[PDB]
Amino acid sequence: SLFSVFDPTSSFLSNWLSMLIPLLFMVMSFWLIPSRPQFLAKSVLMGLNREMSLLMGPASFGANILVIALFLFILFNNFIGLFPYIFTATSHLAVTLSLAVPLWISFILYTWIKETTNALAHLVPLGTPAPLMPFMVLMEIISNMIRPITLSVRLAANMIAGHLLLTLLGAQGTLENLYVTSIVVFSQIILLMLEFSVAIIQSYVFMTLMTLYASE
Amino acid sequence: PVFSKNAIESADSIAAYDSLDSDVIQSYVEYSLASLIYYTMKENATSE
Amino acid sequence: DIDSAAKFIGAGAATVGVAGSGAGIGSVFGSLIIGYARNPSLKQQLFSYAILGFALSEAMGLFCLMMAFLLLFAF
Amino acid sequence: DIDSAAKFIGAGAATVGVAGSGAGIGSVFGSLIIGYARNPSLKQQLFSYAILGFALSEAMGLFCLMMAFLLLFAF
Amino acid sequence: DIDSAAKFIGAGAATVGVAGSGAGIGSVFGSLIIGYARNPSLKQQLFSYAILGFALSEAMGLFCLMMAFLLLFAF
Amino acid sequence: DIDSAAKFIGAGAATVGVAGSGAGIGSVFGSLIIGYARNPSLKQQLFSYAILGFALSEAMGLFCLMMAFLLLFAF
Amino acid sequence: DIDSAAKFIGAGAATVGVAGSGAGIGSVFGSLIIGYARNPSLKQQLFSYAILGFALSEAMGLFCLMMAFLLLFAF
Amino acid sequence: DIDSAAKFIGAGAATVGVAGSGAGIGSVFGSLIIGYARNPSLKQQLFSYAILGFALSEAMGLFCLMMAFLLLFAF
Amino acid sequence: DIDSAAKFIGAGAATVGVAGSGAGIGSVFGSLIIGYARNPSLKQQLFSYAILGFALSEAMGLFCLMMAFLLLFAF
Amino acid sequence: DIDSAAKFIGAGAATVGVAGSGAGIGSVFGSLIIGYARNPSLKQQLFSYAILGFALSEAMGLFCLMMAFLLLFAF
Amino acid sequence: FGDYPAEYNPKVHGPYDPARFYGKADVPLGQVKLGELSQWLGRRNKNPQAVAAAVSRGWWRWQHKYVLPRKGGIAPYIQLIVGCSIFFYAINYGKMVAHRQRKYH
Amino acid sequence: LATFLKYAKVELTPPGPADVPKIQEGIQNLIHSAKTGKWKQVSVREAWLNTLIVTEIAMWFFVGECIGKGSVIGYR
Amino acid sequence: PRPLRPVNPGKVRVGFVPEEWFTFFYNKTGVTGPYVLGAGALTFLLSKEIYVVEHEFYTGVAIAIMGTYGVKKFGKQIADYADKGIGEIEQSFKEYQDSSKI
Amino acid sequence: QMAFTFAAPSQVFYNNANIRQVDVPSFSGSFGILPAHVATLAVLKPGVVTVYQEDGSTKKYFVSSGTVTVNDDSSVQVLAEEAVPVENLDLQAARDILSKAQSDVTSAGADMLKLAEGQIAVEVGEALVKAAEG
Amino acid sequence: FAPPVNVSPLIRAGRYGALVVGIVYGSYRFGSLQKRENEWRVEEARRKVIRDALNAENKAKATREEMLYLAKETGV
Repeated sequence: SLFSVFDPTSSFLSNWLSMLIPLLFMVMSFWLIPSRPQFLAKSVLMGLNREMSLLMGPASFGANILVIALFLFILFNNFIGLFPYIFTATSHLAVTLSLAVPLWISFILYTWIKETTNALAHLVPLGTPAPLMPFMVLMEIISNMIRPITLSVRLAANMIAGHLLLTLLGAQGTLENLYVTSIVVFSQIILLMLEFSVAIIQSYVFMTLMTLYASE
Repeated sequence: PVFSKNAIESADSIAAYDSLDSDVIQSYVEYSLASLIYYTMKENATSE
Repeated sequence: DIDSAAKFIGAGAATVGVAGSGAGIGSVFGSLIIGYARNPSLKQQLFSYAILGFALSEAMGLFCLMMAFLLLFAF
Repeated sequence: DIDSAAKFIGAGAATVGVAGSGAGIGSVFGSLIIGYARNPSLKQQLFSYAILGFALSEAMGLFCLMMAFLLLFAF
Repeated sequence: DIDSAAKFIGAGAATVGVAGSGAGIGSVFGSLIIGYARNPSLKQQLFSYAILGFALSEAMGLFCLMMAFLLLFAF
Repeated sequence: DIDSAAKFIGAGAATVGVAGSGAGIGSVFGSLIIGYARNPSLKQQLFSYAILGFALSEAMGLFCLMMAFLLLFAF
Repeated sequence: DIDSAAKFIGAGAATVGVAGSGAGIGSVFGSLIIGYARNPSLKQQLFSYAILGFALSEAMGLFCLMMAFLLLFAF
Repeated sequence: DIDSAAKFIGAGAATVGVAGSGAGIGSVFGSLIIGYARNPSLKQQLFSYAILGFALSEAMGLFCLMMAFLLLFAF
Repeated sequence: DIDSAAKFIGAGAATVGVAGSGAGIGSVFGSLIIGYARNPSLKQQLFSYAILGFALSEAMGLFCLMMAFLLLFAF
Repeated sequence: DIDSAAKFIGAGAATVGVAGSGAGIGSVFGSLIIGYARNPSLKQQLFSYAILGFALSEAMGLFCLMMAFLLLFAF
Repeated sequence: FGDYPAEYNPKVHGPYDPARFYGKADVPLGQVKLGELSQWLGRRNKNPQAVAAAVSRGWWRWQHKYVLPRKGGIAPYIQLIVGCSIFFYAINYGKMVAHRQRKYH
Repeated sequence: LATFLKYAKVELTPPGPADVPKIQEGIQNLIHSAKTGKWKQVSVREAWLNTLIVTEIAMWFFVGECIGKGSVIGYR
Repeated sequence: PRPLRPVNPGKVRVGFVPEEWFTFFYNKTGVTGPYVLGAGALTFLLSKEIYVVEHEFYTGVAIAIMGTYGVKKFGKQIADYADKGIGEIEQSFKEYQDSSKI
Repeated sequence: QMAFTFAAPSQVFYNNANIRQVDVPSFSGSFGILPAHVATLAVLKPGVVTVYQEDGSTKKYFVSSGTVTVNDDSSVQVLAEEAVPVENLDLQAARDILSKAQSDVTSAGADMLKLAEGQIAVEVGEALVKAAEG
Repeated sequence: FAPPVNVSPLIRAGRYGALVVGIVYGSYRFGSLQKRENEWRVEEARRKVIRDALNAENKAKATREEMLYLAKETGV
């Protein structure tokens, strides 16, 4: 029924089991020389760790793994959720808000507690005039306040729109007419390649933005 | 070695060199040839 | 009557959001022309990044068309 | 005939999406001008990319026009 | 009475759509200025490309104006 | 008075088309600044092209303004 | 009674045509920055065009705002 | 039921706001093409900021798409 | 009743015009990034132009948001 | 009950202003790609200008988004 | 909590193989002659810790068969996708049945 | 796929007409296994399989029901 | 006994189905036994509409086509990249042992 | 930390000297050079080169024309024909040169060669006046 | 693959017996439910006519009242 993908109230075993899916798809290491999937997963993680270390800095020892785990959580829910009957956890705004709000609070509160006057000088972007200074302060306060909203919305609303556009094409895929079915399947192949790329891009966007907010 | 404009524009590494039109490369090889001839003239005069 | 009529206005006003897809596609492929003219040896890698920009612009425009079709039929 | 009236407003609102095709075409051929100015020894591939960009931008504009006619007469 | 009112509203909303054609024409002619500045020996081929870009953008703008006049009079 | 009512609304919608002329003129004169900065030895010739871009870009917006008068004192 | 409603909606719709003027002003001053960075020797000539460009990027925009009063109190 | 009809018109009018995100994404990936073709030694690092340029602009357009659900499944 | 309702409609339609101020601000500060990357020794003088662009760009927004509240209450 | 309905229409038309913030953010970060392609050693101050410029442009869009919660609830 | 199970003896059983059951040698369910199947079911305890241990032993047997070998393929990942899609269809049994195409069938 | 067609000819063919007295001797042996034993002496792997096989016979019955009713999805 | 690492994983027919499922029936139903059991199962699910052909079946079909095309096009390249890395690691460990002996 | 070589037929100014930044006036516009700037080439114009030494000292050199070569290893080789320090300039001779250049432009008439000579001398006169005043 | 195996005659006999039973049961049930569907369509035609007449009258009156209310709101 169009929106029936986004109904977690399914049965006695609800659709919240879509969050235990990343425990199944995480590589387990037994032998000393790794297998193909373990080596591929470790190579991707090492590559992203090297990319995020440039933006992090030396005073962010905990940000090596705290953003990588968030990247894998978002990536697995976005990627394995696009398979047909699997519920997509990050489509809902609750899960994305649950990921974005606590780390943003852990950035804002810790920066205010640790360096207060440095943050107040950081409000002025080093050259703006004093009459525009209160406006820049208000701009900085508002822009920091809508940071976790613009992460949760950008992940949840994008995943919802990405699966509703597939559901609209699926509902028009009649089985009696083979021509319409072949058009629907070909257009869904184009759309699903776009959705897989958008899924990985949006997880990388969240990792990059959490790293930038952690360092700043 | 001395290379002309066409021998430089057709090179493999010249695609890595930015802001290159025909006029810039033409002017560059004209002055680079003049500088190389000057350097060879000074060394030849000292050697002679 | 009234609810059925205004769904046409909602769908037509949501159709304007594919103008941004048309502008984004034009900017991507125009700059691909500039990128190719600057460095023709990388035309295989320039075209690969321009396809990504075309895909993301298409993604925004199709999202607007999805909302247009949603208001037109799904309610 | 209020529903037909709302269809006409929806079609008029759906025809603005060709503006994005108009801007994308301008960007493609404006950047074709700059690209041919910089590297006039590759104008066949530049015109190939300009044709591809113009075709994709005009395809988005015709998609907006198709939605402007689909809710007008068909549905 | 309501139908003629909705035709007026749709005609206005369709005549919005020549905005992106105006922007594309502005981008084409500005980029013609830049391309002729960086290479004044090709002022005849670039002007032809500028004419082609402006003709296609004004074609999209006239398509919006055509849809405006069709919704105002034809249906 | 719904006919004159939607005449006012349709005219107000048709006056959005001046925005595209405003952005087109800004892009023409922006590129005139850059094209003068790169090759200032042909400036008046560049200036003539800028006038021609203005002679098109404002004209497109004026056509939308003309449609506002056609929705106010002609139909 | 609905004429006041028509004037309010028409002025509200007519007040979007200055967005394009704002984008043109932003493009002119952006390209003034670039053209001054490239060739800072002709600063008093670049400003001599940019303000002229700014006037022509706003003369159309205020015309839309002129309609936002002409639809509102004059007609 | 004027409330549900104007909620459909409101959601349709708010869905135009994703066009700016589509244009911004296209300009980001277009200037990514230019930046990679000019300095291909930083192909990853430019691409990282290009991905960052894909993020924040999209965070504006999908914000309008949030209202496209807020007026329907929240209000 | 209808007058206050249409004042809400006109104020909502007038608040679109701050989009053009937002785009002009983005073009000004983007080209400030470009211009500073060529002559960083001009990092004050370019920034003065960038502030001047913002001091005009948001002024267009300061017209349109004003043309919301003046339409919402005063007019 | 037309008052609440027109508040919904005004809120929908107010949400269109976030598009221009999205386009301004795209221009800022696209130009960050171009500026970083020519002077990577300045990138931190270049990055700071983006974090300046985007923080202005997005703020203008949020002002329109603030009207989506100001013309909807308080007015 | 992480520790080896109490039946594991590193001086007797060699290195730790988590897919192996180190307890007393009970008859596997495959070769039970079904006349003693109720006795076999009563012999195995139904504690949740033992159930989680049997699930973990089975999951490590599957890891050892399809993932832990060096030149492993994408067959284990397709098995996970199909197994998750079937399970999530059985979870949404009502949500898909209530939108059938035929009536009687 | 030709070998699959070969196996279909070998294995998906109706039984021989001369084995009817034989299979009844088998069927009564199942009756002899329905009263005395020969099923509580069955390894669960084998028992699993015997059930599995039978499910295949019942699925052939539903395939035949699809043949008799024409279309597959429902009774049209 | 000590655990051993086989070079090749378990045998798989039809992309993902294990080969032990197909060879389990060979005592009774031959080679087309399991295949006709799966065919009868799919026909029975689509007959009684236990498996309802919804808007997600065509998503699953498009995923299956994309997955088959992507795996057949990039499986050799990705397996070669991974086995190159594992060989480099094992070579580095062997070089360490030889250098320690020297 | 940029290897900035600045030589001429008359003098050699820097030879692989580590320089923070160089402001080159080129034919493609006056652009600045930092470490790992870009691999471009450039053609000099009559103008002022500003050199930022590692101690923070700023020096200026008028260049008539030459070649600028920024390589991949952050090495810059500006090679003018007649590069002088800007402190060794004459403002009055610059104004006389510019005035004589404008006189030659006026008196060129239909002579395109002398017209080009007058235009070039006008550019040099303007650059010399701006450098002496600057 | 492996060499082919002839199936057990009891398995083949039961499988094709179930196939035949399926064909005749599908024919019988389809013939049975066809009359039931025809009777359901017969009564649903009258139910559709009554529902269509009542709903169209109610929709027309509600549309008239709604248009009168909106004309009252707009003042035209």
